[PDB]
Amino acid sequence: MGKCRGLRTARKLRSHRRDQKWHDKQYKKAHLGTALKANPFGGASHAKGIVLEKVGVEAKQPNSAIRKCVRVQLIKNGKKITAFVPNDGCLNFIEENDEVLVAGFGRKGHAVGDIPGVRFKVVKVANVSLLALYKGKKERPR
Amino acid sequence: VRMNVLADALKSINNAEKRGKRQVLIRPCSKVIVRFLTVMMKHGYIGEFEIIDDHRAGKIVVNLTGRLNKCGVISPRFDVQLKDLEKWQNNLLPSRQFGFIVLTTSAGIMDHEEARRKHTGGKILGFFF
Amino acid sequence: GGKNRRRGKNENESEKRELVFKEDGQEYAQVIKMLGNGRLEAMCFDGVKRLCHIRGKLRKKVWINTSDIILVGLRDYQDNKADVILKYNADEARSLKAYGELPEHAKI
Amino acid sequence: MRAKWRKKRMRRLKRKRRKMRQRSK
Amino acid sequence: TKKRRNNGRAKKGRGHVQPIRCTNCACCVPKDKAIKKFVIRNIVEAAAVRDISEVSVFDAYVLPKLYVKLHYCVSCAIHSKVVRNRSREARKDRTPPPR
Amino acid sequence: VHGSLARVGKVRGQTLKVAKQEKKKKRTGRAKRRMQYNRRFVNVVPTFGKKKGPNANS
RNA sequence: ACACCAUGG
RNA sequence: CGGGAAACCAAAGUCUUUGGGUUCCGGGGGGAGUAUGGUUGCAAAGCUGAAACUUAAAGGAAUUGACGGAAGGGCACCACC
RNA sequence: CCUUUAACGAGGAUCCAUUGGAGGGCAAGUCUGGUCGCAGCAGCCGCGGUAAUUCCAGCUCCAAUAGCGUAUAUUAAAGUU
Ligand SMILES: [Mg+2]
Ligand SMILES: [Mg+2]
Ligand SMILES: [Mg+2]
Ligand SMILES: [Mg+2]
Ligand SMILES: [Mg+2]
Ligand SMILES: [Mg+2]
Ligand SMILES: [Mg+2]
Ligand SMILES: [Mg+2]
Ligand SMILES: [Mg+2]
Ligand SMILES: [Mg+2]
Ligand SMILES: [Mg+2]
Ligand SMILES: [Mg+2]
Ligand SMILES: [Mg+2]
Ligand SMILES: [Mg+2]
Ligand SMILES: [Mg+2]
Ligand SMILES: [Mg+2]
Ligand SMILES: [Mg+2]
Ligand SMILES: [Mg+2]
Ligand SMILES: [Mg+2]
Ligand SMILES: [Mg+2]
Ligand SMILES: [Mg+2]
Ligand SMILES: [Mg+2]
Ligand SMILES: [Mg+2]
Ligand SMILES: [Mg+2]
Ligand SMILES: [Mg+2]
Ligand SMILES: [Mg+2]
Ligand SMILES: [Mg+2]
Ligand SMILES: [Mg+2]
Ligand SMILES: [Mg+2]
Repeated sequence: MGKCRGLRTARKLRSHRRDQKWHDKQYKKAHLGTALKANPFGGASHAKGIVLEKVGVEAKQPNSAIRKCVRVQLIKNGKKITAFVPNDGCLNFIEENDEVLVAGFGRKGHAVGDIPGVRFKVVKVANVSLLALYKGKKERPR
Repeated sequence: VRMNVLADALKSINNAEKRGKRQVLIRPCSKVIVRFLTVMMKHGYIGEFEIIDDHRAGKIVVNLTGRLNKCGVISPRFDVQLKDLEKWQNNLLPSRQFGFIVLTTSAGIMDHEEARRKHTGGKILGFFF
Repeated sequence: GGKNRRRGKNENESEKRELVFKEDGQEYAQVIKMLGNGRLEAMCFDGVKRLCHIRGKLRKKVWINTSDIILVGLRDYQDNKADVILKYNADEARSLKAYGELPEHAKI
Repeated sequence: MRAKWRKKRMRRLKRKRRKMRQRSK
Repeated sequence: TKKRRNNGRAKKGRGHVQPIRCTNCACCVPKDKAIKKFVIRNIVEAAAVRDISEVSVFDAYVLPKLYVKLHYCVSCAIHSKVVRNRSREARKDRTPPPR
Repeated sequence: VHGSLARVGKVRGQTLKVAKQEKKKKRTGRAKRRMQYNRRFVNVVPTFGKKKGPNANS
């Protein structure tokens, strides 16, 4: 309903755009610093940790299954996260007190699918990938 | 208030063309309005025009053909320097075969096609097509 | 309880019933008390209470009220959790009591 | 009206918590 | 959404109008929102006029009227069937119903 | 259901094994592209109305 | 010139 | 006239044929006008004002049904009198 | 190392091409066995409760190809700054 068009208003336009960028969600999330602090990864793509004990997250109402997550503690921070072990019978490959490398789930901050409270997945069990053990291309070292 | 006289002269010409009127009256008159109308008439978008002279700024009566499609103003008079001109006439104009951009250069009020022919930039006023 | 619900599989009741016993990693239990969200508190007929979850197959098709005999399948990794697999009626509960299946601490 | 009653209950809780925090401090 | 151009009230170029009490409800309704009705009825009756025009000790006695100005709730007037609903296109007819 | 219905690897642990029946070596590089060109631009038998998806089992 | 009228595998 | 998702609007029009001047202000739904710091007030409270976390929709206008302890006109001893 | 060169060095069964997928978005099967709201899949909508086009496999087919998939930062899409 009105914006200054005049020839010496570069300061007003620039300052208003700079002031209003702070209402864009992703801009503020990326430039504030609270998300980089609250992120259980230190702003990294992957992270190694130790398995505390396996758990049985039950899926949300329109589906029914028991999703079989694990509870990991991260090396560099000491934070406790919950990670997902995706495949048919891949929870047998993960004992307790063995270090696993986990990665993100694919939405950059959010729960994917019917699983509540889970945001990461497990990609390596002990220096060997969960996709070589799932096809028999490798095996656990003991 | 009437900050800009040319803006409302051109908007009152353009509001009447959409309506089929044979004539308009526009007021106040100004030096830049008469030059812009002469440029718009040399090409054939409007007919003759008459200046009514009170002892004040005056009024103009324009004979409208049916050829004018749109005329308008660029609100701050930006500086245009013979290299911005192509990027200007790719936003304002509807094609490359017709329609003119009007700018004031140190050699008078003219169109872009004459500005490049005389190697001069200046300030943009408006356009008509 | 009566309703306009003539729709749905109409009538799943009969005077005949056949027993089902325990298996590998599968125990009996007694409902201790009712919770929300379809959950439940139970008590395995020997040890732990082992809070249970009513599985997707039983939801609103076979109801479970407090203080009844049930057959639950234990989880290997977790211990305190289990899933309600089957319900035992009064006659079948007493039958199990006769066959000596359940340690006779809970009665019908 | 859940809106103004929500408002009043939140105002009450906030008054209580502020008065407690000030008293014990 | 916006059901009436005039918001269901006669106010234009004013901030405030004085409230008034709904005549059976005792409600509190703005003077130019309330539903008004001016009744002018015979004091005696329409049927029992003969029993009185005959007993009167005056030969030509005209019976007085009884003027009352009634103000109504919106709900209270809808409930006594002083007004009713109308079609979306018929709500725009503002003429008094034919006698 | 028989015992710990929430067991892991249940369905993959009771699937009948089938050996792969494979033999013939598949062509590679330019030779595959040459075959795919033939199989749809010059090896053709046309009809109106009908549907002809390359894997149609119907 | 207006008694009561809650809930839903 | 023209505009708009439409309800509607001579302005909510002169807008992809986009530029008359200028102030305020919004950026999916919640957490929340909350916590915290500042300021004002005798008090109640006003002004300024986040985040972690959570979620696939919340919402607007209009259409066709069904329902109404809504109104009008009719009807049936599987309704009443 | 390349380049130049001798002498050996191919019948396709090995001198054996992979990585992802086949409901939609989005190129490609309502083919056959197994499981039966479980195991699992699924970026999103959604698949599985005894006749599964989506799970586990076999066969067939689609895409790019000595490369292809995944997690994260960022740009265009965003006229959602
Ligand atoms: Mg705000
Ligand atoms: Mg948010
Ligand atoms: Mg309404
Ligand atoms: Mg007011
Ligand atoms: Mg009722
Ligand atoms: Mg109740
Ligand atoms: Mg209730
Ligand atoms: Mg219901
Ligand atoms: Mg206006
Ligand atoms: Mg204007
Ligand atoms: Mg928001
Ligand atoms: Mg505010
Ligand atoms: Mg404060
Ligand atoms: Mg959903
Ligand atoms: Mg509505
Ligand atoms: Mg409707
Ligand atoms: Mg009626
Ligand atoms: Mg009759
Ligand atoms: Mg009777
Ligand atoms: Mg080198
Ligand atoms: Mg393959
Ligand atoms: Mg697959
Ligand atoms: Mg398959
Ligand atoms: Mg697809
Ligand atoms: Mg397709
Ligand atoms: Mg089958
Ligand atoms: Mg099948
Ligand atoms: Mg961007
Ligand atoms: Mg955004």
